[PDB]
Amino acid sequence: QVQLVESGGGLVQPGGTLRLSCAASGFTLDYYAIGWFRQAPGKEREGVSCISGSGGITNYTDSVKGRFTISRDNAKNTVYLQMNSLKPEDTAVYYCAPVSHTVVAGCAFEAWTDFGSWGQGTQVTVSS
Amino acid sequence: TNLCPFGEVFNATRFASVYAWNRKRISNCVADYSVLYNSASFSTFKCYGVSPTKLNDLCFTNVYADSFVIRGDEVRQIAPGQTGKIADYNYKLPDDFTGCVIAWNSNNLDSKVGGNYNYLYRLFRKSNLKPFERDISTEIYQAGSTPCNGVEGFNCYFPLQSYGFQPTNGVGYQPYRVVVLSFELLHAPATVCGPK
Ligand SMILES: *[C@@H]1O[C@H](CO)[C@@H](O)[C@H](O)[C@H]1NC(C)=O
Repeated sequence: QVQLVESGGGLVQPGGTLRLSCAASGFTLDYYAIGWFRQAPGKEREGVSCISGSGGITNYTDSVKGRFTISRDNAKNTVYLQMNSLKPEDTAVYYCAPVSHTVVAGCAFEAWTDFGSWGQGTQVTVSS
Repeated sequence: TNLCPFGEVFNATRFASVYAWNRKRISNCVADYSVLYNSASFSTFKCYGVSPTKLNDLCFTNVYADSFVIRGDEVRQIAPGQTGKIADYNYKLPDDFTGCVIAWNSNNLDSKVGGNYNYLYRLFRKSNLKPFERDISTEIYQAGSTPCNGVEGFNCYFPLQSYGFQPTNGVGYQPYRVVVLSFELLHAPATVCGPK
């Protein structure tokens, strides 16, 4: 069952830091662009950050630019999301999924239309 | 007569990606190769079919100057007969190549702290390129027996990737600028001579 098992996460105060990671299960990562998504309470899953297959191009949504850094280690089949300066609004369940490359080998935020294999995701809570 | 515009090739502010490599024709001019060796920032300066130290004696019908950026450890693929994703899917020389390959480390220009985004290479193709063929397509590549129907997904790959050069890469991963000079000899008068 093709899947990207999320790890890391937990509870922090505002201004805190987390590093999420997600490891491919049932496939190997190298040629695939991967996105991180988050589902805040009662909301849709939204793309937050994506990285192309080579790691050479990254993209971030407005609300997390400058605070989050996505990266990958293809040899370990893992993608990472470093999260700094965390805010209450970052509270959500976070998931990885494959996204499409752009035609200049960058990455877009939408998961493959096909893709139904969201994981358990991992919980992030930012609170006082 | 007048002097070949090697400066425009070698000192261009921006270089092409290897999959979309640039070609400039050089003709009707004097090619003094002292310029090139004298500017000793070159870490590769090698020729095929001619001796490198004797370029200034030679005449050709036309010279072509192809140029692009690759990784330092891929410069070895820029040669007749070599294999690998650069020689096979991006830029291929003919087995009987006559010309020179020149390369120099461009970390100070082509790497970026955020990761250079524009330098790409092709990493999948249904067949090898022919010599001096150029493929700029971006079709989804069918790696399996399931047809892709133009959609990226499992075993249905995007065919280019970015190098993502960053200043801190180790030297084999740093960007190198490469100029390939082809020395063409047709049954015709010769328009590119050195100071014989
Ligand atoms: C490139 O620029 C330098 C500095 O202006 C110059 O000395 C050199 O000759 C130029 N290279 C060529 C091939 O003209």
